[PDB]
Amino acid sequence: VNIGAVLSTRKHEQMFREAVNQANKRHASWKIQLNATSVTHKPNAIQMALSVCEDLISSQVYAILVSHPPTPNDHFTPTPVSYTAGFYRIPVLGLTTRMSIY
Amino acid sequence: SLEARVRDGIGILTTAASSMLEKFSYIPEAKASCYGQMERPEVPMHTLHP
Amino acid sequence: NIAVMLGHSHDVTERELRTLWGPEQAAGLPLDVNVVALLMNRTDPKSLITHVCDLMSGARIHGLVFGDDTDQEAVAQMLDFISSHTFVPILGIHGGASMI
Amino acid sequence: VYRAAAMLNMTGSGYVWLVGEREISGNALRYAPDGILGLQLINGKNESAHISDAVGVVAQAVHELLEKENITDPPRGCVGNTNIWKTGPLFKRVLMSSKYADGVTGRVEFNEDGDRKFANYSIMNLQRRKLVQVGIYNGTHVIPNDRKIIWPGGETEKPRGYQMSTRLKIVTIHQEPFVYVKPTLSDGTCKEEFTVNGDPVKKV
Repeated sequence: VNIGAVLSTRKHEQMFREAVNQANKRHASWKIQLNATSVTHKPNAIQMALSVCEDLISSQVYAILVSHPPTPNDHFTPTPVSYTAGFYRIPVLGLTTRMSIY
Repeated sequence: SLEARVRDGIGILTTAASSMLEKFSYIPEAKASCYGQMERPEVPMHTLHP
Repeated sequence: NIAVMLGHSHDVTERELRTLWGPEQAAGLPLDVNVVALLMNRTDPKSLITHVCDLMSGARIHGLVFGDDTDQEAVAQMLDFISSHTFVPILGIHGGASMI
Repeated sequence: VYRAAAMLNMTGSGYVWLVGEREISGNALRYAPDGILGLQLINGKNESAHISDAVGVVAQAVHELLEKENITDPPRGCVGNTNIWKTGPLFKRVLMSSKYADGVTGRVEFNEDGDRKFANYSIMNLQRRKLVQVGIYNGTHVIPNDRKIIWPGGETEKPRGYQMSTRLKIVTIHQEPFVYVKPTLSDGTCKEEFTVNGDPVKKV
């Protein structure tokens, strides 16, 4: 299984790798192991959308986690991922993007 | 059928352009850049909603 | 200016039939117009991005009268996203760009 | 609005203010009367706990998911496919019903609307700059600390919100026997009234 997620920074990517290693210590996955993938944010939303498409979808992910970057409330951090994954039915997980519109 | 729909849409866009010309006498463009633009937010040049 | 997007998934009524005429009519004060139209197929997200960006590159002040035949309603949200950071008007007519 | 309220003498000796999370942060702190109750969230900005809880709940959902009727591979490439995979909403169905007790932030329960239920809040209050904790929220029950809420104006006693303004604007209507209407005196007053038995007649 692949649970690749988009994170704010590389340190968060290493933290995600450590978390998936801990999860694979307490459990198991007999389907292409349980390796994950990471990717950062880009100032252009269109580039972000095409990147998440070509990265997560080509890896055949089962879910994804999205976090708000240190950008001061751009209002458009998780939306491209939400739309791209909403074309399909793959769920997304918001880390800290508290907004009533979502 | 679809022919009437596309005709109506074309007429709507043309009438909006004519109204914009009558109210502004200048129609700007919207072909700056798609990939990696990072130029600027919107401007009130040709907001055709009204 | 003005562009038309089609692709005729079910009915093959397209191409030269709608290519000509357009906004010519008999308007008292018209302007220079064109009915440049393309063709497409079953919608894909990256494909939609590429097609709309190519149309924007090839268009000066054109809008869009895009339509579709897929039953998925996500096309409306994706097209609203496209209209957000492009400032090119679009109108939905058939199929996917019809679930309001 | 804080600047306007400070201008219009809306803070001081009453008028207890109540400010959301996005009202006591950044520039809002510069222009703010004291005594505001700036409600905020405990450990909201931290993400390591959130990441651990999310990966745990995802693993639990997958472990509940593989034992179903049939699961197919998710779509790949997103350029050569058009139809959603059949097991899409099933993943949401199993993920919603995930009371993952294994967590570092508490019992993770997801409301059907898609948000997180049972969130531990934290009351905050500002008294001549700086913030002090006042209570802990555990769900449908608020508890205060032993501290005293310094209200906006220095009054230690809790200011109530009842005045009633003791000034009523009363509306009537011209009628024959009940309430009369006569032209006013040219001087600008009402007088010269006497009852049949002999008494003043009260008029407004």
